[PDB]
Amino acid sequence: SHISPEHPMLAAVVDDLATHGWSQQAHFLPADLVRALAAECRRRDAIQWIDPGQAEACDQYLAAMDQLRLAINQGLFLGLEDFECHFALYPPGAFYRRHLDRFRDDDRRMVSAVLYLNEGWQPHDGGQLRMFLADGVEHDVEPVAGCLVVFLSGEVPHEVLPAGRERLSLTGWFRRRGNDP
Ligand SMILES: O=C(O)CNC(=O)C(=O)O
Ligand SMILES: [Mn+2]
Repeated sequence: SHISPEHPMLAAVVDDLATHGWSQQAHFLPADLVRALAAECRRRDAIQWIDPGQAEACDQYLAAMDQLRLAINQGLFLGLEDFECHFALYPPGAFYRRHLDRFRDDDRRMVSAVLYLNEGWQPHDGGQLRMFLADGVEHDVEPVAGCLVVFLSGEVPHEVLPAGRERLSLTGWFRRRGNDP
């Protein structure tokens, strides 16, 4: 597909990355597309990297993230060559311990981006992404449908607290070429 879904202005995501190292955007994509992505997530659960030509919903997600790639390059000069992503479905009780996405070891992943897909999430459900920001500040993100979180991979440690219900997301990374051919 060649359709490009509606999304809020990317300039704000880029300014946030520059100023704070991270950005969060509610309703990043229209609700019908987010639901279609939730559906594809469940379909795949029943690593499958996502590429154009696999499903309509995914094609539209990639088109938007490609726009975000070009916007990031423009504003922050990162030389990002591509975006890789895949679905993730955490069973109730699953958690992800504190970690950094990019090690100090040349890792090509420069910027992380997670799109959440869960309708009707409540705080009793847990499952927040917890981000460890500068100055010892912590920030929880509830994995609410349509919510996009973007951050610098080498900079923001983060974890996922266990949820009481299936937790759906689309997780990815913008990458540089890197020094190894
Ligand atoms: O799903 C989330 O919110 C967090 N995901 C990750 O930290 C990851 O896949 O590396
Ligand atoms: Mn991570």
